[PDB]
Amino acid sequence: IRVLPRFSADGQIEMSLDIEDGNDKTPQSDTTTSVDALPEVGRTLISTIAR
Amino acid sequence: YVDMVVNAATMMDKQNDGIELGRQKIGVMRLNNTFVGDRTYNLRDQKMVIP
Repeated sequence: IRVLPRFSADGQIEMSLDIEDGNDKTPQSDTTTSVDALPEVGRTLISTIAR
Repeated sequence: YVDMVVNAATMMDKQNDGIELGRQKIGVMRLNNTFVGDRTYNLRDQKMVIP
């Protein structure tokens, strides 16, 4: 997370936001026997501003 | 009388001429709804900047 916050007189907070999340791509986990794999989330990038 | 008056007046006039009367002032103004500085966003691989 990378962020920059701002106070607005209306009692609102504005943030510039960069968010990056995920898990490491692992071809090496070749095993079939682990069908109980640790859950595959994606990889995601977002950048935006919100208030 | 006339001569004294005219002389005194004309000397007074050039004496007071060093008086400086024009002056500068500082006004402070807070923005409530936007970032003051020149604003950078990062796209997936690139920064881009707005005046």
